[PDB]
Amino acid sequence: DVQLQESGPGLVKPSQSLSLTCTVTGDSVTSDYAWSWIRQFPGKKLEWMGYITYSGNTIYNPSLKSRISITRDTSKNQFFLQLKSVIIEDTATYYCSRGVDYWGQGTSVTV
Amino acid sequence: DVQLQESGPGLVKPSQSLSLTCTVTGDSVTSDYAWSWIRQFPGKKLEWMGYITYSGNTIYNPSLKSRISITRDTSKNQFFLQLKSVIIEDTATYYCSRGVDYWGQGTSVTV
Amino acid sequence: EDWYFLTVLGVLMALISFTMSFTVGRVVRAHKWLYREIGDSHLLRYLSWTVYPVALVSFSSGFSQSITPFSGGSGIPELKTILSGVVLEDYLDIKNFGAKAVGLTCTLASGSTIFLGKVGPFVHLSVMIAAYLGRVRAKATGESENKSKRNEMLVAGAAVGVATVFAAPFSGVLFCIEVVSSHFSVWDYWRGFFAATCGAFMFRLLAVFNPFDLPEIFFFVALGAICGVASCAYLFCQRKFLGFVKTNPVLSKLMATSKPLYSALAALVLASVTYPPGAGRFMASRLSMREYLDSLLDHNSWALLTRQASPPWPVEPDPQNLWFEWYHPQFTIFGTLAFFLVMKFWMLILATTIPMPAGYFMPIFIFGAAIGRLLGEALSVAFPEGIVVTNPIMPGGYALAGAAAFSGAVTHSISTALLAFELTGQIVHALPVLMAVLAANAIAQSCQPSFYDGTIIVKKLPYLPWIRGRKISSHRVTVEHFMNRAITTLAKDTPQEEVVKVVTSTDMAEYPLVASTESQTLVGTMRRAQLVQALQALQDILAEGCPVEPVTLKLSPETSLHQAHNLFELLNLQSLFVTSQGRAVGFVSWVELEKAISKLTNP
Amino acid sequence: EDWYFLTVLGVLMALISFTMSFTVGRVVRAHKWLYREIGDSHLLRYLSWTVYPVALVSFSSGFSQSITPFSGGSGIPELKTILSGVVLEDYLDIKNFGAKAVGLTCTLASGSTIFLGKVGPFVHLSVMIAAYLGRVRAKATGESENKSKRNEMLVAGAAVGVATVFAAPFSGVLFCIEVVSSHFSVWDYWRGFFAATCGAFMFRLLAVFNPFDLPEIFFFVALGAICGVASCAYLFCQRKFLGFVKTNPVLSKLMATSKPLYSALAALVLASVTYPPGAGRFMASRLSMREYLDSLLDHNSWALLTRQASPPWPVEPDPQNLWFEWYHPQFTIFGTLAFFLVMKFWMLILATTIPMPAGYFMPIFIFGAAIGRLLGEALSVAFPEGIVVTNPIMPGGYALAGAAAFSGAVTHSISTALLAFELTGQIVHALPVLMAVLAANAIAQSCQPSFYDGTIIVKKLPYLPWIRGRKISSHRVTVEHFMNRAITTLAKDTPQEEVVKVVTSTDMAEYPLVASTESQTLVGTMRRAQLVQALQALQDILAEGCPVEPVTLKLSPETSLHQAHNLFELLNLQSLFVTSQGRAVGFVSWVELEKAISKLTNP
Amino acid sequence: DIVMTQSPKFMSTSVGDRVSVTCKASQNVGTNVAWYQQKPGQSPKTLIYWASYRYSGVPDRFTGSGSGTDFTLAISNVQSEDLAEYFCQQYNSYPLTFGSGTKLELK
Amino acid sequence: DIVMTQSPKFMSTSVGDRVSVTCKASQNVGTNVAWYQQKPGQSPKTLIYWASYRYSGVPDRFTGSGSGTDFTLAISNVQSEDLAEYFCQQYNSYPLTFGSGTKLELK
Repeated sequence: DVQLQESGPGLVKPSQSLSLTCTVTGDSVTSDYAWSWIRQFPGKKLEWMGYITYSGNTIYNPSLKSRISITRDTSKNQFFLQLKSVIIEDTATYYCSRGVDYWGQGTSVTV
Repeated sequence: DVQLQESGPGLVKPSQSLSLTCTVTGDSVTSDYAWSWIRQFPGKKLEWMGYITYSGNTIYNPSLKSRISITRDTSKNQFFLQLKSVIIEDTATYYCSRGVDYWGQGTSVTV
Repeated sequence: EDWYFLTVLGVLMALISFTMSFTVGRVVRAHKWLYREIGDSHLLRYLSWTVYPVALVSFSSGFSQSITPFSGGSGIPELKTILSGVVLEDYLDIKNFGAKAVGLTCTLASGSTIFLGKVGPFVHLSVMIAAYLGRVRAKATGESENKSKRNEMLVAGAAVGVATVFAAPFSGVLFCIEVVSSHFSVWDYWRGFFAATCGAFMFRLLAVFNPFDLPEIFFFVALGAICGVASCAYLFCQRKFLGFVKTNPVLSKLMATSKPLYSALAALVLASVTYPPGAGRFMASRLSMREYLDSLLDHNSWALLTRQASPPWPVEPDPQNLWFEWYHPQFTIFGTLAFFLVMKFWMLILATTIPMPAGYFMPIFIFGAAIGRLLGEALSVAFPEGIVVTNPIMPGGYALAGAAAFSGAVTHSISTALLAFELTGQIVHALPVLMAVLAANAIAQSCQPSFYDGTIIVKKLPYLPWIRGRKISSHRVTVEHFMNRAITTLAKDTPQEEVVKVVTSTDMAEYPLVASTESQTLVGTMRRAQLVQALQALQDILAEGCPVEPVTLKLSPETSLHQAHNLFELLNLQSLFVTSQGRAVGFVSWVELEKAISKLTNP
Repeated sequence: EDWYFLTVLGVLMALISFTMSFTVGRVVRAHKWLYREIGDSHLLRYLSWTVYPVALVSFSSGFSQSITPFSGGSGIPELKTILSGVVLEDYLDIKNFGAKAVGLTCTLASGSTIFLGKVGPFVHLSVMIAAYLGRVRAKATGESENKSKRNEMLVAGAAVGVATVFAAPFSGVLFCIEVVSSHFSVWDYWRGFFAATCGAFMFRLLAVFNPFDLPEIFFFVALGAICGVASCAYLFCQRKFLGFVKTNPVLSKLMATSKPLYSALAALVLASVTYPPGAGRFMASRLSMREYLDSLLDHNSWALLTRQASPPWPVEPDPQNLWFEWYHPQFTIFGTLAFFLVMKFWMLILATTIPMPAGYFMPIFIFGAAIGRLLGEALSVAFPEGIVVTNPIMPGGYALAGAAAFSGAVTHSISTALLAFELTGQIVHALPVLMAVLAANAIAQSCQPSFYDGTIIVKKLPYLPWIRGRKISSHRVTVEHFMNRAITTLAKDTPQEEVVKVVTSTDMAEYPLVASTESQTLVGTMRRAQLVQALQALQDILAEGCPVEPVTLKLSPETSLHQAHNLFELLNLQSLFVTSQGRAVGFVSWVELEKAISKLTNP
Repeated sequence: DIVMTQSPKFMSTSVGDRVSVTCKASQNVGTNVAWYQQKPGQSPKTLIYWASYRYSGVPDRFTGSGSGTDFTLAISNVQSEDLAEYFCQQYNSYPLTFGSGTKLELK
Repeated sequence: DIVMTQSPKFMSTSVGDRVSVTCKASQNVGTNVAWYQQKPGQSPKTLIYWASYRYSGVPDRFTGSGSGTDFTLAISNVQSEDLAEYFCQQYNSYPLTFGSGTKLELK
């Protein structure tokens, strides 16, 4: 039973970088899986952000390479986003997931 | 300037075979072209029926092989359909055309 | 009546392939059904797993043993030897046939536990069939066919056999040509092609019954090199192991006692490793031979998939998704692949060793593929996006390349690559794979002999031409050593009674005609039947009118064996006279040459 | 330093292909631009069309003529002859090179009007390059290379050339092997393959610069047969036409007067037919050589399309839709195809005739394709739905098959089929096409000689082996007729002064060693330099210590020429001694053999 | 049969703007696609018989592009007289399939 | 990116009927498609990780089929608790693309 819990600020201003902290309980982040980030717009369309490997090699969505940056702290077993150049269109419900098997509850981000 | 003119009965009863006579003026029916028949439903969706070659080899739409029968009289330069087992769903505006280049004005068939 | 002959063989071969294959399919299916059904308990299941592979193999061994020594366990090497000129009569005899096909079938049924293909045996069978066909022709019409013709026929048969197993006309024949002899004529090739085509046609008839970048290229080359290295490693092991088997008195004695028993034991051992709960999750054990290849060459990139989602272990191997067998949670797919490789290597040699009718190409190919797949996976992991128009890395291609390359290295054959391509369907990336194969060949042909060559060496079969890693004093021997020194001189000066007496005594196929008894110098040759006829109805005889055949070629006593052998092969001769200072000293034929070769082999 | 040599040639060839091809592309493009731009008026346009093809061809002819007789107009046949053993020194000389490449380029530029490919010339060039490479090696290190080695190198070069033009490693080499010689060693093939691979690699590097049914199968077979028939018809015409050209005093005289002029005239004639408004709509004239092939092998089924919609005639041939050129309103597409065929046939022979550096494979292939396409179209018309899972008939496949088959028939080569497949990309329907090709070969090889063979016959080149439709008395001649009857006997009984005198006089490469002056019987051979050395520092000499080389083989005077030739080829020899009753009578070498062959050819 | 999907189903543009109707085929068609114009009541007159080829008498502004599986009818400088339905059809295979087309209004 | 189109966008069925949501991919995916269930408010719980493979703890009635380009989620014996959105996603290539899914109501 792998469990993922997001946390961060709900309200953010545009042109200011946002960061979401996803804590893990059940499995270690150092295991070989696809620790992906995904978001859902208010119109209920899902967009895949990207993921970190066990080693640390980040892989992103080609459309959002410039702005996205994803990192981890192996001591605490967590995931850190640092999404820059924030726009009102980015307003969405974010979802922290381990591959396809388990999805987090997520947090609602507002610009 | 090839010109095609349809003619026939507008009102028909279901389970009774309908027949449309398309007269040609401009080109002969004995020329090597695809003398096709097509119809448009009241919701404006087009369905291709089939065609006769110059020799007489008829080619039909697989979905309507059972009911459709297409023939010609080379003396008058005309096209004869004999669509059998008529249903209320078949109600449509019919179109007699020489391939893709020229389309007839057509007649409205009602069941 | 050459074309007809060619046709007839091919169709027969195709039929055989269809029947045997069908049988294999059915029996295997039945076995599978049994395995699932027998129950949850380990003991019963184990028995089911183990008995089936063992028993069949034992049966095959039994079949092999009782007929004749060269009946079973030999496919290509013997054929090669025959082609080279030294013929083994026991090999081509048809009393063998009935024993061997069944054995082959059994082996096939036994399947991925035993882990052996069908090529060499099939080829042998084809050759035998061809020989049989030839014999009938010889009997029914005309006289006994010339050796050359027979050889050609054999070659054609071999080619057809190779094609049939593959299901690939273009490549199979080429492969046969490459492996089976040193030099080859175009007519032979054509014949082979024709045969292959015929086979294909038959198969078709019997269906109613039923843009890479430079980095990528570089990677492929590297892969090829790796494969070659691996191939080389394998070959040495294989040869050495065989030698050991031949040697060990304990082992040898056991073999002598019971050919079946050893084989059975081997099978049991294989089963013990290859059991699904014991070590089968790691090896991807539970797959058919065809299935394995399919799994290897699957378009999906496995590591990424695994990362995305933990795959389930199905009850039976999923027909759409074969790669699920290669996954384990504790051992990553890479680990599993590694296990399959090393373990396969350990087993493969053993499998090859056991005395039965079995081919060793398919397994090698599979092994090659596995390594390639692994490499591809690694590459994928390295570059998840891929190499920069950013195209993703497809490990299937890599796997294919590996299969082509390793196998080629093993066999000394570039036409493996072609075969691979044919199997795939697409020639779109003809180059990189080919390059890899070439590299492998270069690495392997320079360090070790071919698998077939190695086997031949182990056997100690009479194959005169040079093989790497086999010291032999073939250059030293001359015709003076191995010539038939006893001869029957008939000189123009001799009397008639004497001649008659001689005729009565020897009845040799071709007597030498000499100038005089003192000089012993050749002036031609006389046939025996003709002479007899003349007698019924020597200078005087000649005058009267008996036909002299002139001596078209003359060997010296000081000529090398190698040269003589070449002459025999290439000019397609039956016998040839030896002359020292013009005198009739010797009569050279294949019988003597063969003997010499044997001597050279086996001191 | 064999591998290195192989590599070096291949890369060079690739480079040449790149450069020449590029040039062709550029010039052709320029020509095209000019044609559109010059104007609406017919006269100017006509001039533009006509001048460009004429002038280039004339230039090529000029280049060919001035160097040496065998410089131009010969690709494969000469190579084949050389391989067979009779070497033409003028052919391999590099003074030729500079004249020929340019000519080839010009021909290519001239394009679909002249209607000639680049294969044979390219092959020749490659061979020349190989020879040059060999020569350097011979000079720079060691001694002069053995003939066999040279031959092998030449073969390899040829293979590489064939591959390069194609852009196809697997098939090209095979094709070369099939056409170029009667037999092959596996090593030669390997070398060729390697060369091809190298070429491919080079090409790649130089990119930065830049399920059929049984009825279907039956149809394919029929098509193949038809192609074969057509091929046969062509070949006879071709040969006969060539013969006529050779003969006619008016024609011959004209040729003698001005090689360029005749060629120019031919070009003009070609243009006159091949003009776009005059007869180009009917022939699909206005297309590049590559373009034509593309049009032929287009996935769309033309007749049906035509029926559906009347296609437009664009200003310039549409890059996406090439088939628009094949349509006309008055002549149905079928009619156009027919016109292209017959007209092409009429022209093709003429084109082949003109004296210049030009290949004749590509055109043949195109012709084959056209017929296939036509057949496909016909089939489509017959079965608009298609053959019954009701799959539609794809004429592209048919066209491809035709191309494979007709060409194969012409050339006597099944590897044409392979090449076709390679070109396509897909091996999915390997069988039917192959079958068709085989059928064609059967029909054509039984009725006529190969195109190359025909050409050779026309030439009257010294090629000893048998060709169909060429009566010659080669079996009758024996070694006694063509042996070098004058020899220099050195017998053990002779004095020393005499020997010295002899040495001073002849300096022959290998003197015979004889038992005694009276008997004249061979006991070995002496080398000349060694003898000289000994003299500086015969029985006595021998005792002192000069090395005797024993006579490894001896021909009789009564042996056939054919056998001798075979021996020379296969054992890879340089010279051989003749013995009648043990006596030194003759010294046989290639010089004499060649002479004999020439005599046989040209009474 | 080979389905011709297309988009966007409805459009509303001013006089002078550009419009781009896109058709998508399931299988490979080649370049054998024809575009029509049907004004409500009248017969559907063909516009572009092959992608990038206008019929004689049709304005230059009606441009057509594409090959393989995806095709595009682009109309520049829209007039008041172009209020009509626009169908794409294919004729590589049998039977001939029409897209449902797109009704066009203007502001 | 590889688009996942799907249909039908809305559905309305009674308790006990069958429903079949269909997803179509532009390129070849293989069999690497996962289906979800999102009840409004809650997180999207995965149902079928590979076509024809249910996740542990999920009912037997949720069946999934298909390979290559076309895939189908079939739900038999619909209950009142199945009011939710259903997305298909692929993970053969990168980036991972989700279909827009289909809102489901009941009578």
